[PDB]
Amino acid sequence: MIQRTPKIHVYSRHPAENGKSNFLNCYVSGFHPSDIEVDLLKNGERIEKVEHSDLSFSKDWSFYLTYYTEFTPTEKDEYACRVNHVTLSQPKIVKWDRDM
Repeated sequence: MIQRTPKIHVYSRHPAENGKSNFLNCYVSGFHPSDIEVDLLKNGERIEKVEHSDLSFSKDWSFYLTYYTEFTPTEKDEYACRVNHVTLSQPKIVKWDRDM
């Protein structure tokens, strides 16, 4: 302890329009311990030049932060967020689904 599994939400900054630049965000929250590794993926390949907000902490939401990258969505390309953390037995991959 203390252990709490991350909760992962993947979203674009703006409603997505194919061919219009935007930001893909991966918001990871609710986790303990604070040590975490987060990648953003394009068709399964790691995107380089991903940034993230500073780690924050809430007494209610535990640790949280957001990883993000500029991107241009298309009909054809798959975007996802991959999270590694001590609570997870293997990396957890959450696909961006703009229709959620």
